[PDB]
Amino acid sequence: PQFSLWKRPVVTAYIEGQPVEVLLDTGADDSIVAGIELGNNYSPKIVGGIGGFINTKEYKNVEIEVLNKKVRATIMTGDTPINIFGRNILTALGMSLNL
Amino acid sequence: PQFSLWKRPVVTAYIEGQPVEVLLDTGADDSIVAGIELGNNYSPKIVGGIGGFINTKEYKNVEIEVLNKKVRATIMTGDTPINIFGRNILTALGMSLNL
Ligand SMILES: Cc1cccc(C)c1OCC(=O)N[C@@H](Cc1ccccc1)[C@H](O)CN1CC[C@@H](S(=O)(=O)c2ccncc2)C[C@H]1C(=O)NC(C)(C)C
Repeated sequence: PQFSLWKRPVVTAYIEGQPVEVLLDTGADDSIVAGIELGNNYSPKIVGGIGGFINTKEYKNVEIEVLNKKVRATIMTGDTPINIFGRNILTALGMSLNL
Repeated sequence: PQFSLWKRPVVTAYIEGQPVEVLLDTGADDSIVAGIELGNNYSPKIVGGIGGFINTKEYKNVEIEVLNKKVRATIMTGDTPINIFGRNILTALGMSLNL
């Protein structure tokens, strides 16, 4: 798969079996999804971006299926305008930015 | 050029002759740079990120030298922790995400 960047590179991922549309983001170090409930075993974290920080709940070894791949990775949940898959998952999937 | 995403994909660009370190960001729709004076010709824009909103100055037809290409693109200027090259510039360079 190859993504031109004319439109946002957004795909469907399944997090713990629930589908979420996510943005593939080389500018995000980690990943953060909204609207999913992952349970009580998390560590509190903060994440920053343009405009300030948000509180997040960090979850480890989450089961993800994306791009016909299956990984386990850390995901944060939080009030994010769009769901972001940062370089933590992208590296696990084997994606690169090419010119 | 191919960037694995183990490290942040940060490069040196020249904006109207001035060297800046920038992040190549597929999740940013637009581009925002701090610490450079572009000129008087701007419109003030509002820009939304993870934490909240920021006021910026938009510059059109700014000349950029990056990754061996020269482009002219729109660049905003603002209170940004990291200089960002988002999709407008990525598309113009012929960059893609690949799996
Ligand atoms: C999630 C994460 C974990 C650990 C480290 C980082 C850096 C993270 O990412 C946060 C972020 O905001 N990253 C953005 C780049 C960044 C990094 C560091 C500091 C500042 C900015 C992102 O790639 C690009 N994002 C993706 C999220 C969308 S959004 O969901 O928030 C949104 C979209 C439209 N309207 C409102 C909000 C906004 C957009 C961005 O800031 N874009 C501009 C740079 C053009 C402002």
